Amino acid sequence: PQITLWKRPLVTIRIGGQLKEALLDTGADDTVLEEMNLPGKWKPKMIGGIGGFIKVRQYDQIPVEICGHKAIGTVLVGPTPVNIIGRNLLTQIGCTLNF
Amino acid sequence: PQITLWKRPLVTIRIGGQLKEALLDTGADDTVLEEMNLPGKWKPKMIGGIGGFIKVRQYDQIPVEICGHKAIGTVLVGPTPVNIIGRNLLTQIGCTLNF
Repeated sequence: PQITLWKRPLVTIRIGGQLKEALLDTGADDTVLEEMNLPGKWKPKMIGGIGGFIKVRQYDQIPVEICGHKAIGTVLVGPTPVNIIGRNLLTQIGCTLNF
Repeated sequence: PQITLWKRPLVTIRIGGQLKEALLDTGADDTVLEEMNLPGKWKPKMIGGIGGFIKVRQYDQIPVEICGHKAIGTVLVGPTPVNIIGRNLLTQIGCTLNF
């Protein structure tokens, strides 16, 4: 798709049987999803932004379906209001910024 | 141009006759830049991110050049990890996400 930025670029993602709304975010290095219980082992990691750092859990090789595209990678889970798909997955589905 | 996301999408902007680098962030609604003295009256503003709430200085109708495309709009100045160009000025320059 071509997505315009008049409004926040919310997209449908699917992780497991979970269907979810997610922000496609070029400004984020990592993908951080709201609190969910994924399988596998997890490292704690600190990530930051406007305001500070929050502690999240890091899970690897988690498959996420972004608009008909399968991406699999590191997903961080922690107390974010909004699901964030960052550059680690966006490169996987071929996403690009153009102007 | 078409910008790929293997690397952070860092760009050179020109604001107040000064060249700065800035992240193109589809995840942000607003443009917020490191502490700098711009001319204008400014209103105190409060915003929030992955970490939370903060105080910024808001400036209206600031001209910004982003890779030689010019935009004119609001710029918030405050303690951000990295200068970011948000959707308020990425729409002005006709930026899109594509995959």
